[PDB]
Amino acid sequence: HCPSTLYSLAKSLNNIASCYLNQGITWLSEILSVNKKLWEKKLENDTVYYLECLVRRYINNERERIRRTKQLKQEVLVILDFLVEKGSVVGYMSRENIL
Amino acid sequence: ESIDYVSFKEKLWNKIIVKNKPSREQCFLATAFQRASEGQFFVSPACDTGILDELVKDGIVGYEAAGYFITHDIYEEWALEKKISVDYIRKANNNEFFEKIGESLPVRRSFRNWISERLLLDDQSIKPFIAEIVCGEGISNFWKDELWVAVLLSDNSSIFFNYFKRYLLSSDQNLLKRLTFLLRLACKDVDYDLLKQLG
Repeated sequence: HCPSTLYSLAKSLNNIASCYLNQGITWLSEILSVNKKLWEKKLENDTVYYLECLVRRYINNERERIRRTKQLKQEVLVILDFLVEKGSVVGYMSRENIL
Repeated sequence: ESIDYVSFKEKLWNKIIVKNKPSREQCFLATAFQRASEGQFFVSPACDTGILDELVKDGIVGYEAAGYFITHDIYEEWALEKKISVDYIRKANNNEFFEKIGESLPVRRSFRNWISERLLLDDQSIKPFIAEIVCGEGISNFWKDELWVAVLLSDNSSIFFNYFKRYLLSSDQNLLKRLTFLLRLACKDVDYDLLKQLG
């Protein structure tokens, strides 16, 4: 529930903790789907930028498995609709690619 | 002095049951699951309009005035294991999977066989699934017991004690006690050599 947590995980998974990316998608999707007030609170700077990088890097590797597997697709779409809610062009185009 | 069981299983499924029609495989899977779900020997399946007659002429399915039934037991076990694989591929979350497959005793045996085979073939995707089950909540305890029986019967068994050490020890040894109960109940076999020596 602390927004500093979401910021820290998004920044870490992009460089120093990059070796956990496949599991990090689960951790982030969980945080965003349970803690509803994060959709309305003010975020730390660059949070959206790091999330854009993570999701775009994951889909580039995992495209076929995401298309063929319901649970992975639902987990990814939770981050993408959060990004589109905040007005991300990159998130929007990524949904139109996944569908 | 042993058989290549996987090749034998593959040849028999593809050449006897499927042949070349998807509609045959769909009909057979639905028939076996309906028997195991309703607790019935004779059933009336909702197949496509001529497939049960083709399976009766092949001798896989039998007919009597009370309904249709399956001739050999080994094929019914194999059908339930494939059905579990499909429900695993299509699930949204683990709780929905355990709700989908039901809870009757033939299904529990089929689940235990399926886990044991994934462990033997070293499919690493099962390890997160196992960890999610062993750590998770809301899942009824008898599913965890079937999983631990599968582990205790598998040659891999020692690895899991290295992974779950703190979980085994710290929680008042409660799981370790259940392991001894399951071990003494399920993991035993008849000693026909000693019976021969006793006459």
